[PDB]
Amino acid sequence: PRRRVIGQRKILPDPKFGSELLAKFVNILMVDGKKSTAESIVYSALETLAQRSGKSELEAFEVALENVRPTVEVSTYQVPVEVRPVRRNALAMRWIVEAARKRGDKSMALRLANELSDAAENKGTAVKKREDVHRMAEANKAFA
Amino acid sequence: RKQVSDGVAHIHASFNNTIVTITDRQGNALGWATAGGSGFRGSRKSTPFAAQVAAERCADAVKEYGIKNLEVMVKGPGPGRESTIRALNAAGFRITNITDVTPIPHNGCRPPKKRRV
Amino acid sequence: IKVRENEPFDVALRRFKRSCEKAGVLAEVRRREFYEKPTTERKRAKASAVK
RNA sequence: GCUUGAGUCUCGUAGAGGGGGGUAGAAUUCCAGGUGUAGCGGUGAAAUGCGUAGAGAUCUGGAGGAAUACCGGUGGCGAAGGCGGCCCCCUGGACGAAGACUGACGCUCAGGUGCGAAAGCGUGGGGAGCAAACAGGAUUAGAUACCCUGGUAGUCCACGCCGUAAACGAUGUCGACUUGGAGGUUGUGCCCUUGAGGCGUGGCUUCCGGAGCUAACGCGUUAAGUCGACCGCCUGGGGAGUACGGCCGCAAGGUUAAAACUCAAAUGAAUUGACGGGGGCCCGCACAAGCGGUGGAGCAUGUGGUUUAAUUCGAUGCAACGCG
Repeated sequence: PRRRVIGQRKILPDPKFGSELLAKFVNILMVDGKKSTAESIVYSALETLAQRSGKSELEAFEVALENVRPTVEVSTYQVPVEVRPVRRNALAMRWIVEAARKRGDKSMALRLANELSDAAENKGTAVKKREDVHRMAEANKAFA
Repeated sequence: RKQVSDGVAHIHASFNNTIVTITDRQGNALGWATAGGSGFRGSRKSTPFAAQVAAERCADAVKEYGIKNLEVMVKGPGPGRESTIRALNAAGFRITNITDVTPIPHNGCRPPKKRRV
Repeated sequence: IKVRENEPFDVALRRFKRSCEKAGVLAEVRRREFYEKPTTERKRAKASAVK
């Protein structure tokens, strides 16, 4: 990144819904190179999300993730800067997954199903992370 | 109240703070707003953003007068001033004159020493 | 200095400020009376203006 | 005696040359008043400070002091220090054009005399801004500083003193000769002016360079080149431009000016490198963007230390410490 401008590698889409967005979500959730376990958790959690909200699968996911995407993010200056779309939903998924690891329910599919459900009416923890980022970039708006 | 319908926006941009005073053509002030009185104390009260929100806030608080035309008089240098007049024609004012009235001595008083920083 | 409102304009865009006062003349009169640094600042300004 | 040195006269030119007097416009501060309202100021960030007893902002009127934007220019004038609005008065010098006059009247100069920034001193005024001292706030390990907020002498005027500066082109004065180029500034003559003309001739000045000189760097017709006249000064570093004495000074101090002792160097210019909280360009999981660790727990293993009869020896910033 000093010299080298880079390409990017192409991820295989999701084997159930053909969604590269959700494929990157199971990669954000995956730990220790165990992808089968993570996609089991995502299928269970989003399956109960689609059953609970009654909408559908990945539009319930796309709404619950649309409520947590940051708009802009932050001598030592904390300047506000506009987030790129790939970084936008990358941060969305990282905050959903991290907040779901913070929760105190039983299984990971329930922690993440309840976190996406708490983000569908935007009252969970990842929305507090988004409002926190937006308070930082809103307080420091004076630098552009 | 009193219904003046034309005024002057004296903007006093300095390096540390911009202070916008909307008056009439007689020179009697109708309401003012400073960049330091709009939140952002300190390194942030001398920015074009702070000056523009100071000017937005000075456009409010003269609604009681029905000002439509105004001249702009600009003092001092500053990160303000330019953005400041922008905020004024973002607040429905018909901006008529823009004079720059910075006081320049004709080699008068001795300026202070300073700044071996 | 002064620029009268035009009949059909959105932005006056006066350049009156730039041609004279803002950039140099007020930033110059912020700091000390020398007689000494100006003789050398002008000496090296006129000694830099060379081909 | 003579005119080619020096000087006088005639006519103009440019100029912040000097001294005295007056006036003008911007701006800062203060005072009085109107509007108006919650901050202003300041900084890297802050606080001290000012402010609901109404600040800051803004308008009107007044007072006062200092300095004189733009023109403004390696532009000008002055012996040097230095001199910057405009006007008047008194006054010094320079330069140019043609002609006349005196006729070597010249050059330098120890002692002597004068002028001599700034700070300082004396007496009397003045005092807006700025500001040693000083005070407070910060910063910091400390901060008798840098930064911030105030602030007295002083800076300004009159007269007297001082008598020095990196008072510097670190280059004494006067004169003569020795290839060039580009400018600036101020005179002037000639020639279709037939431009933003052409061609010459002086005065002062800036930059670059030739020969020559120079340790080199550089100087280079304004010499640090080639010569002549007279003056001043130098003789290793420190001690020391100090002590004692003299003269001067109100004082601060100034000037003239040693020795003992001590070192074998001190110095100049240039070269190579290294370094810089100098500059430009560029790279690396260097930072940033991320993911997972270590430091916390138990154990493994190495080391330091301690213990021991011995705890064999070696490895110890990175590049020793499950290393030999």
